[PDB]
Amino acid sequence: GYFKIYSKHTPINLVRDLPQGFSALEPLVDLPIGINITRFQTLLALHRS
Amino acid sequence: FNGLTGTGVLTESNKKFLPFQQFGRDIADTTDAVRDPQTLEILDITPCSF
Repeated sequence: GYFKIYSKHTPINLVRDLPQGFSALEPLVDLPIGINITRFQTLLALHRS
Repeated sequence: FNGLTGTGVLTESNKKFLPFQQFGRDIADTTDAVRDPQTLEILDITPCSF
């Protein structure tokens, strides 16, 4: 029932390929949501043209 | 501390827990250090010398 969000910023030389070096993720905070999650989706910020 | 009772000398901590982390327990499972509840300052736990 605890959800943790991890943020790591690593400079990447390759345009898309992930870096060989290990990246250590750090959780900002621990939140007791108490509800199991089985689906996730990303959010897009889009502006009118 | 937070309903957990231990007997040891209390000293300030050079080490710093991450914000999510509140306590540190060693390999024996004894608490290595306790972060103060009222203010977020890490306190090292050293058992009284025997």
